[PDB]
Amino acid sequence: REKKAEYFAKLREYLEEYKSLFVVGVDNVSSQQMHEVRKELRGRAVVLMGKNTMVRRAIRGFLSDLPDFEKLLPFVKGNVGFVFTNEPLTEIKNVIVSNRVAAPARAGAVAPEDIWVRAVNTGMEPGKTSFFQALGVPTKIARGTIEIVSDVKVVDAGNKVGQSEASLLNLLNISPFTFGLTVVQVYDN
Amino acid sequence: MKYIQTEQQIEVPEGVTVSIKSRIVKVVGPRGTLTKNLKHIDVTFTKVNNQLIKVAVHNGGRKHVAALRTVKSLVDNMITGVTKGYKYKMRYVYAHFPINVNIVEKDGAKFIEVRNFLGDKKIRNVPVRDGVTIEFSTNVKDEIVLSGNSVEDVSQNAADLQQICRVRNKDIRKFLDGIYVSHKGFITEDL
Amino acid sequence: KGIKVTVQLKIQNRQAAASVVPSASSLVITALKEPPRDRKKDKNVKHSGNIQLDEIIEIARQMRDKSFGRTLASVTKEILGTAQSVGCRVDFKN
Amino acid sequence: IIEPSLKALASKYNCDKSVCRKCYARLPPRATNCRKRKCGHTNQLRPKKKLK
RNA sequence: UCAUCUAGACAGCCGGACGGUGGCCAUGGAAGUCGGAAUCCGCUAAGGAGUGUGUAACAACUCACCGGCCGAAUGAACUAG
Ligand SMILES: [Zn+2]
Repeated sequence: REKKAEYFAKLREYLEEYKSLFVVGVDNVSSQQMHEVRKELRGRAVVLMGKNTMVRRAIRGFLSDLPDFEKLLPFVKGNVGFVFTNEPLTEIKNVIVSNRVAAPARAGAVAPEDIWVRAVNTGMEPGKTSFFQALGVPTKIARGTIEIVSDVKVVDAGNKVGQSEASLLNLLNISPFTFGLTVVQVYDN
Repeated sequence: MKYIQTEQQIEVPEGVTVSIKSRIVKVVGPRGTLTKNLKHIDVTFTKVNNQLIKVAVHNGGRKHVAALRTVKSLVDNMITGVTKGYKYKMRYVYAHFPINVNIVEKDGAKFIEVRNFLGDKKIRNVPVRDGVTIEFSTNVKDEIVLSGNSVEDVSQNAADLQQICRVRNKDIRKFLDGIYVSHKGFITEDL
Repeated sequence: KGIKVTVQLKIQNRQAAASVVPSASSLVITALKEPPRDRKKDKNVKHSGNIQLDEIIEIARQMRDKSFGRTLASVTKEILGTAQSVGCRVDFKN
Repeated sequence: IIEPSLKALASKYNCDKSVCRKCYARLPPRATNCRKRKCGHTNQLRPKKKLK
């Protein structure tokens, strides 16, 4: 026993006094969205959707790691992760204020509503946006006063995204789709 | 090399039962009956005691022993189907041209019509075979469900439909409107 | 706050557009230390120090890039304060 | 109104396989060896959401 | 030929972004190399200046010895019929 102590006989043994519970599942989301918000108070969060080393655990049986884990006891198949966090949830709405410049999401996912935001002039040259033959964007300009000739809806929810349609369209510095709740349980003993 | 004797266990519950002729197999259970012909490789079956049928073969190569587990999969899957039922949920998706699907009986045939698929205007027909039924899924938008006892018939029908709803001469990754499976399960749950 | 920035990904709203910090992963240190930080941080960056500010570092010892873990006085003197960006009172060693 | 006599033979052949997203390159199902001309066609394969 | 197994690993899901990542071009603006050099440390289960990288960087995401039941041969590179 040389390296295993640094995980079992070190971290868990020095923090075998936790009674919090934050069970989350990354089914299909931008991983860093949940990761940075689990962090920010960095150094107290690490995903550990584990593996099957419980035969060895029972061989060395003297853990008593989480007695509050008796709820999904017939779920020995892709179990949730033994992650240790004891953070508060009354911090984001008072301590941190006026961020407003975070990074957008993957840029490409499906939006909830069909919205066309009005574009303001900036004084730049046209870029590499000569790929729109399929559906396109019929528009007309007349010194700022823009006029759309026909509307197009591209896709609904429940379908994967294209490849080269996220270059110079969303130039407002807005995250297109984070806006959701993904969590299995949030308890304290 | 030359595995002189290799076998595989297969279980059967008490409610159902099976009768094996020289080469034909016939399962019977609460949901119904089923039959199948095994004139393909000729491997032996041996009863033990009302619950355990051992499939067995003697002296063969890997090509000759692979058929053993293949027929094990065939028989245990089909008895699972006749004792538990199978179902396939497929979904519709459309970009701008919504689909129009319907079921139409004529001369005891029961075909299915598809319309407004990318703007076509003469019938896209497809037939259905026995032992399987379909109901348009209530309280949910743009789905269909096949349900039956066997698996080869229903899977072939679903594949036939999802292959018929194909398009050419358009962009190869922008157009993704058609029909495709989504869920594969049983008519019952955990039984 | 701070001109330094680490990777991030959070939500957005209100049609925002500003040139400020995007809430990096190490702003709790700035919150617990003194307010001023944007100033005297042009080019001079200190890779030295030996200061212990808040006595709730047992939790940061775990996986906040754990400095020492076992030896309480082998690498703590080299990592703590060196990883800190509180003050630039004297510049004598990098 | 169009007729199947024209629609079928217009859309009969074999446009159907997986799709790529990154570097504008999907690869077919079969596998002999590496991607280059001496070899060709890697061993990637996966189902698709909708046939294109 | 070479490495692991009854001191029981494979095929049934995950992520790793502390300082450098705010590194240089006639003192009102250049946040991980458009026009050119370089990829290590204290850290030592997490803990990278990256194969690709939104206005002609300021707002950059995916992935790496680690971790939940059962129970036995599997993995890699070559040789010729
Ligand atoms: Zn190749």
